[PDB]
Amino acid sequence: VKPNYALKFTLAGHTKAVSSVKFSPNGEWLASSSADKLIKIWGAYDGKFEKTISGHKLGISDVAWSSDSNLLVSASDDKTLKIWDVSSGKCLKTLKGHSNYVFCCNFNPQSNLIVSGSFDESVRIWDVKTGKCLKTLPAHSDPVSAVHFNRDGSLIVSSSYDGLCRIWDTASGQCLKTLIDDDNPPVSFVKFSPNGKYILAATLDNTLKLWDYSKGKCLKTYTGHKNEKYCIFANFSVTGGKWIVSGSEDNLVYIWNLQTKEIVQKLQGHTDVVISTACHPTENIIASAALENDKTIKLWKSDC
Amino acid sequence: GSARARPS
Repeated sequence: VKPNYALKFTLAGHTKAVSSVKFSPNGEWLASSSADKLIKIWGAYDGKFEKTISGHKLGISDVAWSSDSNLLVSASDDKTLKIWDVSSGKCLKTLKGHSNYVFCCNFNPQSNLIVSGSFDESVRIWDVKTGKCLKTLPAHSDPVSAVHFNRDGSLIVSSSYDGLCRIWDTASGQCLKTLIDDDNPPVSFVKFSPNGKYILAATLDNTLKLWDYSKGKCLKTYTGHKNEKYCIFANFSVTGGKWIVSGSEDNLVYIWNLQTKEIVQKLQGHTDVVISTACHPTENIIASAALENDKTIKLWKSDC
Repeated sequence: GSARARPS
């Protein structure tokens, strides 16, 4: 079986590169962040623009939703994160403390914590209610490209240009595991699998790898796309067939069969690096978004 | 701009 993703909507309106797109956990919305300093919210099923959220002083590199779909957190070149009330558009808190661009961010499932990574080579864990920085982890020796909580929030995975993926204990802040491979190419993206047993890691040698992080074994590799320069989001697609989904520097979305590692589809239509993809929580829908020469988000749908 | 939209 192969999916048959077809283009349904192109969402225009950002005036600079789009940096990240994420579906709300309840499925109703897509949020996008951009180098144009804005977050935009779009209807996930009709592509209709809903609203613009503003207040960062420089461009945004990431955005993430709380579990109840009511809050967003954004990570900006202005060295802060902001927590937003989606319904009002209001900035509830500004998280200050990183000393360089904030690159990546995520809520835990409970959504009482935010995790961030930054060009300042640290990982920070913040209290959502108060905005206080609870812990600063001296996590890496180079910019931190991704941070993600596992399904019960007890672990954080982090990746960095220093070539390392690390697993952290949320409560204690200690490093539980360091993953290294080959000649330590920069690690540009990492995230846990939905069941929390694996991590998917991108490296800037045109390669994605699925790891059993506790056993420290590489179970799968996904290749054939182009990824040498940018921190491109990748995804597990689980609503239909079990796929790996990633953007690419050759302007395509790649979809692989997770078990066989074969490419099952390439989605054409963007005109710049596809920096970000996201998979809808219940329907076979992909969101994709691209950099400066494109500036659009595309919504794709498959029968499987 | 934003760091993620710039190449390394």
